Amino acid sequence: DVFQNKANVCWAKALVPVLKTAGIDMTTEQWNTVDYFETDKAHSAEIVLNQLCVRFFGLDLDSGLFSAPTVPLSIRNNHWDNSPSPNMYGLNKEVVRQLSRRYPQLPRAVATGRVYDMNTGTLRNYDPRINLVPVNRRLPHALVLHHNEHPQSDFSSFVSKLKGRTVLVVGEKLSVPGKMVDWLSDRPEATFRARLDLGIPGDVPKYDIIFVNVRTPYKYHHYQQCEDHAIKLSMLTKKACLHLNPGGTCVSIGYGYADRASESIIGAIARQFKFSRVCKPKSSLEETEVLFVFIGYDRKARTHNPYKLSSTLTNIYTGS
Ligand SMILES: *[C@@H](C(=O)N[C@H](C(=O)N1CCC[C@H]1C(=O)O)[C@@H](C)CC)[C@H](O)C(=O)NCCC
Repeated sequence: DVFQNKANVCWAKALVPVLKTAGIDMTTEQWNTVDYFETDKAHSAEIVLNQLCVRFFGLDLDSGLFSAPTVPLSIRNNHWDNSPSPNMYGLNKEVVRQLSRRYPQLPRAVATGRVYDMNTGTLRNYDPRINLVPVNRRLPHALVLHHNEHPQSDFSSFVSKLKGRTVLVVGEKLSVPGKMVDWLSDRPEATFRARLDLGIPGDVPKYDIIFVNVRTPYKYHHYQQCEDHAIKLSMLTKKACLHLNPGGTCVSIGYGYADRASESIIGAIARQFKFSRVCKPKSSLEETEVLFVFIGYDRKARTHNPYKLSSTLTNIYTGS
């Protein structure tokens, strides 16, 4: 009923019983504040739970707030449901007890599915603007002070100066002088036509260079833009590692890793490459936008020091 005229929102349907442990009842209109519900795209129930946890209670899942194993979130055949699996979530009321000393109204918030306003400590009706960052999370890098609405960046010049012969562009069409270009998009004039929300098709071949030319809209905060881009890093940028020639390069649009999922996904990708850096060329106008650059894919065993990329991201976003 709240899911009327939606083909791909099973993640939201599977979340209903998890959210109900914290008294939450999402209306269609409230669901519509999640971008991928509004545009009806496939998603991670887990990332959306973390997004909703922050908006409602001002805390992300590393708070332990939904760490009670009450309701399963299970993915069978690209379909999220509540079928038994050892991946279970639900309001953890011992954590609510621990948190209540610092946050007195929080127990009532999670009992009645109301927003705990981390500024006032008072209860509000659902509004995605009230809690913009998780207060429990120590951000690995600085976020931009101000954001502006700029035209889309043109990365044609940056990709043309990368080393390699065969490019796969994923998302928005990109011209690359001097290289062989295949194009992955849901546009019908694409070399490979597919839904990008289901990820890189397994049957896509291997390349020297993969460029993820996929953007995510800014709405409320750098933190929001980042967590909304997290599923694209997972479905496109991470899967690109299966589509690379040995020593190949993956470059991806991104917004840092303000959220836990982005930080984990970026760290998992980085271990597959000899070199990992964050670049912001002159072409990149939108202030939150960076390029993640992964060079020398070799599927070796290697340790990743996140402080390297975090340092670079802090410099870029603070203008240091
Ligand atoms: C999963 C998805 O949306 N699956 C659909 C589904 O079961 N729906 C549509 C919306 C409510 C629910 C229902 O009516 O029971 C199914 C009909 C599509 C074949 C979605 O594709 C997803 O997020 N996959 C996981 C992404 C990795």
